[PDB]
Amino acid sequence: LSLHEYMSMELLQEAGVSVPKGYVAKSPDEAYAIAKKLGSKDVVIKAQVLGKGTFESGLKGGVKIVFSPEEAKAVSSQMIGKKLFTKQTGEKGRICNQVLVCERKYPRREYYFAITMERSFQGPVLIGSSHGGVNIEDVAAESPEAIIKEPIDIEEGIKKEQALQLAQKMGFPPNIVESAAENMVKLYSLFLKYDATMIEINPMVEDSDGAVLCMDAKINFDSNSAYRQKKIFDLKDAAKANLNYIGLDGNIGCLVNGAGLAMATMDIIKLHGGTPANFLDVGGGATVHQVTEAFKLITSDKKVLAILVNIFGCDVIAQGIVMAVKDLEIKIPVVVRLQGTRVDDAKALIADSGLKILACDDLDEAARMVVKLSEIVTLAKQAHVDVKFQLPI
Amino acid sequence: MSYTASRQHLYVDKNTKIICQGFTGKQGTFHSQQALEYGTKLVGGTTPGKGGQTHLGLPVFNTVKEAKEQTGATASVIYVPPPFAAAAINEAIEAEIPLVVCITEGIPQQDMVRVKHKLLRQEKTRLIGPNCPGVINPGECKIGIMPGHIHKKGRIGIVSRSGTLTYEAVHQTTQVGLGQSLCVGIGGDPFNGTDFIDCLEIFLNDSATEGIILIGEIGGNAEENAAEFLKQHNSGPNSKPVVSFIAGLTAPPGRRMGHAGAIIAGGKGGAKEKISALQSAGVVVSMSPAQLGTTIYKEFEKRKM
Repeated sequence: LSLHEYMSMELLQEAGVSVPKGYVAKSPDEAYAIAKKLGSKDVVIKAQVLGKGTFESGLKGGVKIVFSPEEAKAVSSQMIGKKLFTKQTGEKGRICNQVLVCERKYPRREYYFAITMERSFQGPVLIGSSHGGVNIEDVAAESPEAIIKEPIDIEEGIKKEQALQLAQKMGFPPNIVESAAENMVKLYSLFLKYDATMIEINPMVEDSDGAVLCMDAKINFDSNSAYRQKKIFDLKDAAKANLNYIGLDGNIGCLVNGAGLAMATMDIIKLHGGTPANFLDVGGGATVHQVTEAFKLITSDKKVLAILVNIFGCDVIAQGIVMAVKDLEIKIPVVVRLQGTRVDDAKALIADSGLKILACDDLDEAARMVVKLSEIVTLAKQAHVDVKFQLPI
Repeated sequence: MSYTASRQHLYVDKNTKIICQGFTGKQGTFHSQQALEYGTKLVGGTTPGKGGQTHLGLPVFNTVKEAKEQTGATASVIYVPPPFAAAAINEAIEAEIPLVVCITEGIPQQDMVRVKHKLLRQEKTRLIGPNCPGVINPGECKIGIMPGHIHKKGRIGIVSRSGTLTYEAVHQTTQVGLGQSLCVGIGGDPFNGTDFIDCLEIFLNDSATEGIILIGEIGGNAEENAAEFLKQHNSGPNSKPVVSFIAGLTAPPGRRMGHAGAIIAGGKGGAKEKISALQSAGVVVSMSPAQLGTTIYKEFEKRKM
């Protein structure tokens, strides 16, 4: 799980970590109200999408500084209810239904601080750098010496001397190294309490008054810990039906069991000239309702022109696909590839029982089929004709 | 000394005796039924509160220590639910079980970091997993959930971070009549007990293993670490051919791909750098997941094997 920026900043507020004062506006009129409550002058508008991209209304950038409540209402007008489009969102984007209207802070010096579980250290690591306010991957490549990592023993917890030493090496002035270390210790407590996989604060900053303050907060949570994180995980229908699903920009459906095989199925589709439309892992214990909801999810996208299902187990799995195809009135080609118990009886099931479903044995064979069938559909749409398939035995 | 001293416990054989932690549960009972029908010496199991009972004609113990003492088991498989599976691993480590295979997926990453802290400070217990299909010696021993129907005792050692994708490779190697010497699924979690290098040390020292198939994916640096290991210990003359496939070149960054360890974050963990590193180490990387059986085949023919 991940929360909106404001949901994060609320968590560090409850932990004593100082955060710029801000309130959430879900409409342009309440952005005016929040801006007036802040002084009706320098006010920051931060879009909350789950930031340096382009909105659908033409406005580029998600964070804007305005100088009047009237301007705060107008800038939030082109944000709330509109979609943002960044490189991480693909051809589509994320909807913005609310903005964070917080106070403007005037920083002296920006640092970078992060707490993450690194596999190279087999535990939590504190990351610090004097090069804050910028992208962290570019400095890791330009000047890796500016990045300082301090591992934390999971049993003994964080030591005050660890956070103090990192703050000095990060370049904090000596008069506020302690308050910077106290913030870092408070963040490690938040890191373990909510089962976060990474807490990134870019930038951690010194106030114009000299105080240490966290301007931005990105928190990623371990979804495996949802059972013991009721507060966090209470804040499309894939999750509703409990299926590992991620929509992509492609046009070829993908229904696979096993996360590795599902990524491999996406790769082999791209290898044969196609574009995968989604990642989906039905995994073990897949009932008939899973594949029906899996099909309903893939076919919920109009751009999907073909569906390749690749399951390694076979008659009972075939009957579940046949049932879902007939109920949803699926008219796009479906190429199935089943390995397991009864391949001969399952291949005769889909073939000798009605619907136009193609069954393949080889993974490359099924990949070429679903790509060629999608291109036929593409050509039929471009030619503005409808094509009906007739399949061999 | 070093935890790498327990690498030898990965190679189960016909003499390996297994107890099932989580014997009474639905998942533990189901796969224990199969391990008996496959021919593996599943000799007991543990379930707190049900010690002394008889499950599938086999003794049920309350703790792992009682099970190991009264059965002489040298291996353990874990089907405990994620809320308690990490404690099940810790119990087996303290019982000094030589090999423990944790099949459970969904264990909190913070729990495994704690388990990793304890595991790395001992020699007796070697951990496979969690979130792994297990280890199988075709025709001798089978610990886990892999379908032994597709395995044939052969010459290729397989180590993979995936489950069903591992089965696809096993089926491909069998369809070309090569077979498998030892298959180890190290799981798809970010903090596990066995990496690629641990299995490569076993494969490169196994006379029955003439070829190796490494199946990886996005996330982490274990593939790059394996590439450096192979370049220093499997180069020049009398080297064993390694054929690999990395999944996730089409994966979007910053998204978890089912597996808890399949993630591209901060510009690290991409599949392109892993393919680039393995190729530079001499590993033949197959671009299609359907050609790993044929790739290791013609890699054997180019050396008259």
